[PDB]
Amino acid sequence: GHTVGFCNAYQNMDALMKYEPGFRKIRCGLIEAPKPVSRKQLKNLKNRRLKKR
Amino acid sequence: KTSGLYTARKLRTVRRVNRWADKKYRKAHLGTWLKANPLEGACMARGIVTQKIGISAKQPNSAVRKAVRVQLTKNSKKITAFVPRDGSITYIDNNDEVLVAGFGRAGRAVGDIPGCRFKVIKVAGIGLLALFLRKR
Amino acid sequence: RALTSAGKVRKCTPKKEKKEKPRPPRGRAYKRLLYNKNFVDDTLIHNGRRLGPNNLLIRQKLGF
Amino acid sequence: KSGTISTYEQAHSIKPMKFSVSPVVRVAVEPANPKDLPKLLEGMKRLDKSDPCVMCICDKDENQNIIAGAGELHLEICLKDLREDFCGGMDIRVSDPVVSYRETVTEKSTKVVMAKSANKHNRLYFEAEPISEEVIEAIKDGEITSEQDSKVRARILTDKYGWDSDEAKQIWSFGPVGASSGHMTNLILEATKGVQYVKESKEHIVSGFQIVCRNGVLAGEELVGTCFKLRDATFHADAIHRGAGQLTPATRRGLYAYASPMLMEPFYLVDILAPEGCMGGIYSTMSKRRGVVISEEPREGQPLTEVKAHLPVAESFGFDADLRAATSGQAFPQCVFSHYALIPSSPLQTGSQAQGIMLSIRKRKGMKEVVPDVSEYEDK
Amino acid sequence: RISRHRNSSKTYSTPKKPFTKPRLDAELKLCGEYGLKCKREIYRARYMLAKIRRTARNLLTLDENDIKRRFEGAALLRRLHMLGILDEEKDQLDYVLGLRIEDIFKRRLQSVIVESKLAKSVHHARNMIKARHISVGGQIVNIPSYMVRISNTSRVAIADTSSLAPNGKPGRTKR
RNA sequence: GUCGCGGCGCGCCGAGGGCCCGACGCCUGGCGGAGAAUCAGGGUUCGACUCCGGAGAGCGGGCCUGCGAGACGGCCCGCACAUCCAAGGACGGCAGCAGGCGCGGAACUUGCCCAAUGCGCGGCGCGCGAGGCAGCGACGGGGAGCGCGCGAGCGAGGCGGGCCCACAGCCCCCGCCGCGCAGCCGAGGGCAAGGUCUGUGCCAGCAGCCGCGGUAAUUCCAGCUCGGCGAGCGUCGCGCGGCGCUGCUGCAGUUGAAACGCCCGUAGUUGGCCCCCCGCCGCCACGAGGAAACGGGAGCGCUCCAGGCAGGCCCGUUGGCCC
Repeated sequence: GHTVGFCNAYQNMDALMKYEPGFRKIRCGLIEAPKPVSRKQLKNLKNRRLKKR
Repeated sequence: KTSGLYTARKLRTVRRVNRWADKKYRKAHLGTWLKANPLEGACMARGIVTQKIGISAKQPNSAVRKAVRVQLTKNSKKITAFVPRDGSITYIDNNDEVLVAGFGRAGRAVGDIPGCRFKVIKVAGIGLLALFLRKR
Repeated sequence: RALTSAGKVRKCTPKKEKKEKPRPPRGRAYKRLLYNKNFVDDTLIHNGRRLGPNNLLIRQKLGF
Repeated sequence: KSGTISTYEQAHSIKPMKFSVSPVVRVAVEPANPKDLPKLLEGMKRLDKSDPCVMCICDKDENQNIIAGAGELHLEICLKDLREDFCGGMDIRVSDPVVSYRETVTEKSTKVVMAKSANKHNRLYFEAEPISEEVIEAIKDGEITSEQDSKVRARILTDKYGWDSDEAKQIWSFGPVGASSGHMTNLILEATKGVQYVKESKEHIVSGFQIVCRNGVLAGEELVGTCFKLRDATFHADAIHRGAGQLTPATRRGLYAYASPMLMEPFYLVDILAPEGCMGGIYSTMSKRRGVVISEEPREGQPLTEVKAHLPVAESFGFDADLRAATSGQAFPQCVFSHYALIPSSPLQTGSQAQGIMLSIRKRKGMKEVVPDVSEYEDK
Repeated sequence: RISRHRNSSKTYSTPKKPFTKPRLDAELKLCGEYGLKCKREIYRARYMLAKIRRTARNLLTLDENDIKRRFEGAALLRRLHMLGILDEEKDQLDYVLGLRIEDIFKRRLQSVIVESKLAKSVHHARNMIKARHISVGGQIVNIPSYMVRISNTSRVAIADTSSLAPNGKPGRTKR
């Protein structure tokens, strides 16, 4: 039963949106998980971009 | 012995010159052994067996100890290595890769095998011990 | 009157299937059983006096 | 070469069957540099991965690496590959593989032969007897094996093979290194009590047999189908004068290997199958290569008719192309392997094929030339 | 990697001579008495005692009340007294010498549960701790060699969920 | 000339300068230190790599931009080896992280991601193969198993949920069923444990070493028991200890290995007694001042532990102090 954990009690709603780390906000479901890119897809696109503009 | 407060240099020089007198230090630190050893500082080495030969036992034991003439790939130096265990020469065939490792006497020869400085450990990439126990 | 004969003995040795053996107790249980072989019981290792673990006299009191 | 992969754990394998002949055309690759012998074997493995119709094997008898190809052009195509693409260049010499041979005694020996030892204190009298094929077939089958109680094989030999019952019981050992064809037998036994030293001397007559049976008197090839009979012997009382050094050489002169030759013969053969629709090339090629076609079975369901021809291994080189040309690439020599057969000519005669083939063997192995006489190593 | 930064160390010392039978027999007694699975557990406690006694040897040579003697003597005697390896009556650097593998083994918790009658035998006690049925301050311990302390001796007890009016079903009863 | 100093360069003018306290030459499978291994003491050996300082980006040169680079994920040239060609041209630089090849006895994934930790740019967040996270991993180190007890039970699993996580997963916590399982070397001596039974007969083999086997084998090959260590054990190579077999401590030289055949002799090393009072020494004591890691060590129950600096309503709560 014994558990150890930490609580961030934001005085107002905005401070949970701003001061808190973003992953913790999606982990409470406040935002909807987006599909970003594959990182390799970002880097390979940046490398094709670097050859042109 | 030299006994002066200012005789440190002489004492250091004597140790440096006298240290090489012990045979084991000369084998270890001269560097002649590192060039000569068919296994150059390696625990063991791979080779191809040109000839399967048996070396007659030195006295007083009488036996045809079974050996292989192997050409080590790293130095292209042909060597003789004992194939250990009973009737295990059968697994070795000429033109077959083998791994040869020392006899535990640091380049010396053990017991009645005359001039044998190493033992085969693995033939065709399979350990000799495993084959004799029929593990593989 | 005494190279081709590799395995003169190993090839010609009678094959004996190993005796059925009940699985021994492993771990501290083996340490307990070794403690029970000599330090406790004492009757197994005794011919009336302290004796070797594989004595022929100890055998036959242990069966084999 | 080929493999099967399954994500399913419990799935069976798939296998192929290349109709195009087999690795029939064989050649021995040998490096110019002995220190280039490790990189040859390495690039042969890689060349084996390339095509199933090529292989890379060592002949078991002479430890000679052999690359066998399915066509004369395909062996060259794989020799060019092995020469440069594999082994990255390097020097390698193709040659025909050496054909292995066996020696056999053909008839009972003319007379018992004495073998005085170096001490001159011990004498050995021997007779050479060819084993009957039916006994040899049972040796191969295992009805009579070295690894048996002495008496059980004796009953078999006397009760089926018409052997002398006492001789069958006294058989000392089988030959060569293994217990194949080749037997050593003891004396009459009335004089065994009278010989008095054979029991201690048995390990010398056994070790001499293990040598002679490995190397025949004619050309150093393995002896086969022979029974060596110590019809008689006289030995010194002391064991100082009776030892391996004294009696094992005396035994080898007395047994056979130039020392005891009486009737001798060399051996070799192989078997070829040809699916072929046209048998005209089949007969002409076999007749030239000295082979004989012993079979001709039409496949009942197909135009092609399969034949089987016993072909000498020595004359097999060249026949594959000859058969393609004798036919027109319609005939496919398939698998080639089999037993050994008696050479018709005798190694004793001069103009005989045998004495030519026999002298070539000791010239190849560098032993010596022309067997001169039993007198060279026989004591009268 | 800061993983490289993490220190690791061997915790035991092996015997100088492997086959000294008097010692091998004496060790077998300790293993059977204390239910120790392997000789390594016997060597780990020998190492712990060696260091502890090596430190008190060094300390004793230092002159009495030598500042470092006062500072390091306390942290030795007082940490041993808490562990309970030393009975609290002695309380002087002279008597750390005279400790034995049994003193360390006495506080293992395999022994502590046998001592207070909770476990009939050391062999049973090891089996009990590995099934999460023993507790110290209501801590479900899976470690037979817990090395329990003097104050935490009273707290050692059967676990809340194992035998005293608990679920008492999973395992044999559930069938 | 340079940022400056200086033969740093150049004239000029001398003839110095260094050395048996080993100069110079040669060689290295030479990066150095903090340290690592072993370990009474005095030591020996290794200093790839984790931090610090050096050096280098196929091999030489030369530069530009710069506050700083003689920069190579800049440029130019020669060299060495390449690449694409439409035949005229162009264009390389994994001693970054993956991955291949070659080599060797040997050494991981062609993952996922900036969420931490720092750095760059931006004040309201992007980038980073720095890193973090998994995967592989008997280098190793740690902690538990293979039963207990006559009755109960587990954990290894399996499956959902939490929790965790950048996202998974892992641990852990839950309910719910529940599947415990040993190897590797040995039994003549050193060195612990068969005078058991077969096979074999100086064969095969064993055996570091001494030695075993030539027909009643304590040594081989099996079975049988039994030992030792144990999820590891055996083997091979190396370093240390052993070893006072390198000897400063602390070796030996009549005969075991070893006093030069003798005498003079320079450096070198070593010097009788002698002045109480200081000047310079060396010497010794204690100072400052000097990176951490590590090692030693204070406190602290990560379930114990290898650890980690945590933690608890708290010395200015800690994180001292020693090297």
